[PDB]
Amino acid sequence: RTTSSFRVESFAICVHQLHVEKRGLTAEFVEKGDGTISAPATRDDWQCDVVFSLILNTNFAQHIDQDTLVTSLPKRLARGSAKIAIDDFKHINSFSTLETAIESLPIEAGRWLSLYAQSNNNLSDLLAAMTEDHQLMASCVGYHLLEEPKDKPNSLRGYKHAIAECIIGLINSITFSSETDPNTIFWSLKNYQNYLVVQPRSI
RNA sequence: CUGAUAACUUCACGGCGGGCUUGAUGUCCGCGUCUACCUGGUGAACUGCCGAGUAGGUAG
Repeated sequence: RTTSSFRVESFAICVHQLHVEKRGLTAEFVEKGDGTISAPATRDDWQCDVVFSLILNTNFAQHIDQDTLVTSLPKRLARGSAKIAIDDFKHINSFSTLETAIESLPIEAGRWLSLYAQSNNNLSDLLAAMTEDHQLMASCVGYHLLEEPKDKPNSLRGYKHAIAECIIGLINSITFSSETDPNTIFWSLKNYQNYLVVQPRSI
C-alpha cells in the first residue's frame, strides 16, 4: 500500500511456547426459525497459545521504516490475536546476512520447524514415528482440489472456486548448530496443479 | 489476503470417629616416609643545651 515492490518470497517459524486446552467458544444469539431467540448448537473446541518469531527473506534491499512497519501488522492468526509489546519495538531490524539474524532474537529458548520427508501411507506409519520421538507434531500443510476449478457466482472476492481436502504432514525440531543449510527452513507455496502444499524449499 | 468475517459458561457447598513394633548380639590380627637449600640495609637521620630524670623540654 506504500511501496509496491515488497515481495516477501518466504518466511521462517520459531516456536517458543505451546499450550493447547479446551476452553469453549460461546456463540451468540441468532433468530432460530420457529419464533424464538436462543443460542445455536453446542460443541467443544480446542484453543492454543503460541509465542513465536519470524524471519522474512524478501528482495527489498533497502531499509523499511520504524513507524509504518508496526502499523502494517495484521491483528489475527487462526482466529486469534497478534500483539507484541511497546518495548519490543526496538528489536525489529533488517539485515543482509541470516547468520547474524538469529542473534537478534532476545529469548534463546526456542525450536525451528521443517517437514519430515518419510513415507506415511497410513495412520500406522505416523504413530510408529511418533512413539520413537514423542516430540513431533502433525498439522494441515496444504489442500487438495476436487475441481479444475470453475467460476461460481457468489465466490468470495469473485475469483474462482474449487473444493479441497486437507493434507496431513509432520513437523520437526531443528537446532541450527553450525551446518544445517537454510533450505530446510524458509518455506513457500508451489502450486502443483491439484494440491497447494506448503513445504520448505529444499525439496 | 489466515477451516475466512462476529462471539462473557455461570450461580451454591463440614470428611469424619478409635489405636503399644517388639525380643537377642565381641570387628579383629601386622606396619621406618625420607634425602639437599644465602633473601641481598655499602656510607647513609649527624652534635649540643636546660632539668635530679630510661619523664620532660630546647637548638643549627
